[PDB]
Amino acid sequence: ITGTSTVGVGRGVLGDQKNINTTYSTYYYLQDNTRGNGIFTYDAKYRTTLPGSLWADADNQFFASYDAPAVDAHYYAGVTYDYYKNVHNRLSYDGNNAAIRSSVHYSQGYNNAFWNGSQMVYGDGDGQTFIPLSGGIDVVAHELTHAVTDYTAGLIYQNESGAINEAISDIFGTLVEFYANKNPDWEIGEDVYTPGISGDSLRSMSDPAKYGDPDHYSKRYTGTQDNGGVHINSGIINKAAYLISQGGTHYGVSVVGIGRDKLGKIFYRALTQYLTPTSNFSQLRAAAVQSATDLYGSTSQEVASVKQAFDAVGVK
Ligand SMILES: O[C@@H]1[C@@H](O)[C@H](O)OC[C@H]1O
Ligand SMILES: O[C@@H]1[C@@H](O)[C@H](O)OC[C@H]1O
Ligand SMILES: O[C@@H]1[C@@H](O)[C@H](O)OC[C@H]1O
Ligand SMILES: O[C@@H]1[C@@H](O)[C@H](O)OC[C@H]1O
Ligand SMILES: O[C@@H]1[C@@H](O)[C@H](O)OC[C@H]1O
Ligand SMILES: O[C@@H]1[C@@H](O)[C@H](O)OC[C@H]1O
Ligand SMILES: O[C@@H]1[C@@H](O)[C@H](O)OC[C@H]1O
Ligand SMILES: O[C@@H]1[C@@H](O)[C@H](O)OC[C@H]1O
Ligand SMILES: [Ca+2]
Ligand SMILES: [Ca+2]
Ligand SMILES: [Ca+2]
Ligand SMILES: [Zn+2]
Ligand SMILES: [Zn+2]
Ligand SMILES: [Zn+2]
Ligand SMILES: [Zn+2]
Repeated sequence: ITGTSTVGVGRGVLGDQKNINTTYSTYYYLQDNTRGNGIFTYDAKYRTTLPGSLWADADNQFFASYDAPAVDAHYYAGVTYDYYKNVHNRLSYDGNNAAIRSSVHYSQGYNNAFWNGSQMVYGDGDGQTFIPLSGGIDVVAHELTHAVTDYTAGLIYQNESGAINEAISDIFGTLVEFYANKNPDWEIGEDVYTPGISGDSLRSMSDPAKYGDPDHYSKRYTGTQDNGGVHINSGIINKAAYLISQGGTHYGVSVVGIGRDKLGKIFYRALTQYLTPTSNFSQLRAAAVQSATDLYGSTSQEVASVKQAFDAVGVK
């Protein structure tokens, strides 16, 4: 809509206050004109028609329970935009400042959130398995990173390529969570998963085995469920990424940690320059090594640590 750029205030799913960029024309709309071609957040009104109505509010105050998923979808889309622009010089998910559109209150009791090829879609959860999923910045950034992948390498969504696709989204979801630096960790979805249970998450990058996911290539899932285990086998790559950043000794292999920023630069360059739709784990290792070589030199600690981490998870 056409209007004046304003700044509202509200509370997110977890009860935290934040400012949101809005547009004023009779109503205040969740339309952020400060980022690219805009960030737009919509009310799906418990239906499955998309996108729904551009979110309209009478007073630019967003403290109602019903407002909270929209506040967070809108704000965390902005954080994700800021991460990719400030850290990687990437303008929105397509690198050409595409508008970021999000719909909340999608369906009823819907325990999922997804990038659908042109927008984000957030269920409210059933209140037991999940609370509204836009409350998780790593979920928001994980899903927006699928769009980044779609517009670059084009990794399919099955078998090893699909597990890489998933891991890339977990890696940058986590790096966005650290970039926002409110309550970061190496877990996925902890803020919105199982409100009755503290200390759990959907999966752990630091210790995938905590939830039964593999932390070594020899433990990879080879069945047909989950498109060949894309959310399971991602643990092998997630563990490698965790090791590259934080270091550690894993199955007897010592990894010197190089920190989060270099992890992100290495994997971002691998994704955008070297991966292809059918890249497998071994080809991801090669891409990460070449990326670290480009950025830091063949004799660098960064290259050596990439090799150590992939050795530690059994990917040659
Ligand atoms: O409403 C306006 C928006 O549509 C435009 O894109 O940039 C400025 C805004 O105030
Ligand atoms: O506690 C939260 C509240 O602060 C917000 O206003 O609406 C959603 C709730 O989860
Ligand atoms: O924590 C990371 C920070 O150290 C780096 O500068 O950019 C990415 C962030 O996630
Ligand atoms: O998961 C924890 C991780 O976040 C931290 O980096 O090191 C200790 C781990 O237990
Ligand atoms: O020890 C873990 C176990 O607690 C869990 O039930 O399944 C995976 C294992 O890694
Ligand atoms: O063969 C692998 C071994 O090299 C490593 O130490 O731990 C897992 C095994 O599968
Ligand atoms: O069965 C597949 C296996 O061969 C591969 O290594 O990892 C993904 C699985 O789907
Ligand atoms: O196969 C790819 C190779 O061509 C390149 O050099 O680095 C990435 C690899 O995965
Ligand atoms: Ca209001
Ligand atoms: Ca997390
Ligand atoms: Ca929980
Ligand atoms: Zn998803
Ligand atoms: Zn995913
Ligand atoms: Zn967290
Ligand atoms: Zn998924």
